[PDB]
Amino acid sequence: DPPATVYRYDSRPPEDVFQNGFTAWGNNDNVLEHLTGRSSQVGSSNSAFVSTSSSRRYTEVYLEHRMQEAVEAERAGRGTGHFIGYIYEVRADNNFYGAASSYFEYVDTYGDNAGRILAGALATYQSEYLAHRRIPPENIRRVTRVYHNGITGETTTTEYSNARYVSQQTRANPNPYTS
Ligand SMILES: CN(C)CC(=O)Nc1ccc2[nH]c(=O)c3ccccc3c2c1
Repeated sequence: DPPATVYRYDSRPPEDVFQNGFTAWGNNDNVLEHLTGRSSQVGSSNSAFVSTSSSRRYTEVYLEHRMQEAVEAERAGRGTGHFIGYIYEVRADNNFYGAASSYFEYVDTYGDNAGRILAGALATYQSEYLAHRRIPPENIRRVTRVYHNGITGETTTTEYSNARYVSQQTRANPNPYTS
């Protein structure tokens, strides 16, 4: 039963995301390259997928890693220590494809003699959903803004809804992504 709702941590604020949605980095729709990172590398940032998770908690884990990175950067003199991260709640539709399922389909076709995802990561990927090319702003319901002052340790959480959100009865695609 594919999720009707997924979540995405992003550093981009709602003035950007609620107007533009999320857009992928390039036109490379190779699922294995997205999941392993080949299509996310500097000099190689061309994936056609926008990642989301059906687990809000997992997006909070992502946010909290980035928060700690900002705290550590300030301690080292490479940042202000003022971190802002955002968790977006997104309506999934047939343009959203399960990562684990898409991986298994990729392997069934091309094998794994070379590119192989470890079991621990693949288990996380059961909750990862890949939106092809973009997530329109009409799919984005609301945002949670998390501010953290690295120097004082103080945090706030604030909520805003997206006026452009369009309600529809959709859920993620039940099938793997195929190129
Ligand atoms: C590290 N950058 C080159 C790429 C990047 O920032 N990716 C990115 C950026 C934001 C992301 N946000 C998520 O919620 C998420 C959830 C599951 C898997 C990945 C993500 C996610 C990934």
